[PDB]
Amino acid sequence: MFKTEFEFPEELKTKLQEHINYFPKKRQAILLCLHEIQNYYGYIPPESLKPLADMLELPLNHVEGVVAFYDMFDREDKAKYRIRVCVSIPCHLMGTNKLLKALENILGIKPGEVTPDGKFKIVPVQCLGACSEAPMFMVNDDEYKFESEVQLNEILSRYT
Amino acid sequence: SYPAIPRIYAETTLNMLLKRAKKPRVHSIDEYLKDGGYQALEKALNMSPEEIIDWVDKSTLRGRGGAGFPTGKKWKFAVQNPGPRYFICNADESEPGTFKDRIIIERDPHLLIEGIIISSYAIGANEAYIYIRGEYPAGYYILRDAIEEAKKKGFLGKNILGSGFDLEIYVARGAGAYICGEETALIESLEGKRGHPRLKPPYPVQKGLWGKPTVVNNVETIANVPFIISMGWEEYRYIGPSDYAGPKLFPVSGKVKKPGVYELPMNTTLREVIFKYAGGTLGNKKVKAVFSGALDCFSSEELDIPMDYSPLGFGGTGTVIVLTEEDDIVEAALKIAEFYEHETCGQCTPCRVGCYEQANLLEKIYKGEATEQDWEGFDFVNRNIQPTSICGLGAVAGRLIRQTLEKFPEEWEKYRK
Ligand SMILES: Cc1cc2nc3c(=O)[nH]c(=O)nc-3n(C[C@H](O)[C@H](O)[C@H](O)COP(=O)(O)O)c2cc1C
Ligand code: SF4
Ligand code: FES
Ligand code: NA
Repeated sequence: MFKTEFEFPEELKTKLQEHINYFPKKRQAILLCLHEIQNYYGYIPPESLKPLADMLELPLNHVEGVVAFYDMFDREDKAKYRIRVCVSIPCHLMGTNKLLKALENILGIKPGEVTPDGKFKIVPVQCLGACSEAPMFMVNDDEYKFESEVQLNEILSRYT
Repeated sequence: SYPAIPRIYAETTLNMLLKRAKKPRVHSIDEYLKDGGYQALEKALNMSPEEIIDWVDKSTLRGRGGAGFPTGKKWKFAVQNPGPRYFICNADESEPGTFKDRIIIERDPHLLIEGIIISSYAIGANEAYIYIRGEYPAGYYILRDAIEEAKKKGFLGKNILGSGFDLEIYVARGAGAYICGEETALIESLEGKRGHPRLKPPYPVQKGLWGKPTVVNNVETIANVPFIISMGWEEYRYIGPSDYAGPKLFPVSGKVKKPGVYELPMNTTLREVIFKYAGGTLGNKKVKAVFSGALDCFSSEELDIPMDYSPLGFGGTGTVIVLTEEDDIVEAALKIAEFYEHETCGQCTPCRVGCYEQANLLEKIYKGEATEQDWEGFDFVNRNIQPTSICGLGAVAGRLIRQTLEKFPEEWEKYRK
């Protein structure tokens, strides 16, 4: 039942301080910090907002409103690698369905679901700005065009 | 070493914005300098701010971010108000079909940086921002690196080239909200807040970042500025139609042989974009419609319009999504509805509920589950997203869909069945 108070490890905290020192005002760093936290933990820990707020020198409710507004930041699910799949036009014309199916075949999950392992989550997103090379998806920061199931499987094998 | 990105095809007839960016790789500062880079900056710092605003005005450069507002006139509004002032490059590009800005950022970042420095000097801004969408991580890192390269050469920092002009460029990242592309919403996000648009007026040039005079310009707009300084405003005007000067980037997608970004003059027609440059349609199927991103729908009878900012022109961002005879217009309309559903910030009630209901009713129409009342409700909602709206999203969230209803009634009637 007991839980340890939340702290950022030092390596992560250093990067957060870097972002906070980067802009002329501290509170401008909020999104860079949240991006950094999500890549580190595979999500946004609810406990993490209070320490972040103190570093940003903001009220907690401010940070809470920001996290809520940008739904891409995920407080509910932990996933090491987020597979962002474009479900927009014109990707829908160029075979988003095929990609989704291949993802389901390989990983056994549908959009919005996380693997039991907890390493992969499929997130449906709007246009990724790579429409000429549709259908399009991202694995964390890396971005690729989908060709075939075997091609997709090889790409995914690179994330471990 | 940057995150993987797709290989977007690029082609140019003008060899200006895509001189380097037609090749899919990062052009670093040494290579940029070799091609004559940062010389326009040096020439600009030898001119007065007022002279630069004048050249950009006389060039007839218009905003490349969708609204087509005269850039020079925008800057003049900013400088009529006391400083300090801020300059913002808008790199949020999140509209369906639109990928023109990313190829400049990822392949020729110094072209954008040079334009930002010149533009900042013009309006007397010592602090500048690039706001790049979060789904462009490579662009973010590429810009961060290019800015440091420029600083080391003395194009940024204090006392640039002995001019006594100081500039720092900061790169901020979005977090998955299209609305942050709206200029007032962008400014809110830069202040560390939710991307909620503000009531306009005032315009950012009057009251923007920290309530100070602020110019917001699109990436593509700013990329024109080095050329205007380098060539002079008159030679720039000789590019393209007398009325709509300069090169323009057209991201072309959908069922074309050669999807990608084309740098063309704005007297090019939509038919030429698709058939002459993009190589026609896959399987030589007839064109049914073109979606100007999520803003407008053109039918096959409208292919001879110019790609300019005239009343009868294509306008927008020059985004060309091509649909063929086989592609379902209702299905496509649903995707546009879904886009607006996901992107409304929710501040305004008719926008909030209208965008939601438009998508949900259209989905039922598409699945053949819609009642007669659903049909009437869909029609009503489509026409009533705009009331009380404080930004452009509410004004246009039903525009494209309404045009499909008007231009493809026979196709809609089958779903009525
Ligand atoms: C909902 C919405 C989204 C927008 N998204 C963008 C965008 O991604 N990039 C952009 O440059 N302008 C975008 N705009 C337009 C900007 O508000 C603004 O007009 C533009 O950035 C000004 O630059 P320009 O004069 O160089 O075009 C958007 C407008 C609205 C209403
Ligand atoms: S019109 Fe829509 S997107 Fe614009 S501020 Fe209102 S609710 Fe937000
Ligand atoms: S519609 Fe998928 S990348 Fe644009
Ligand atoms: Na690119």
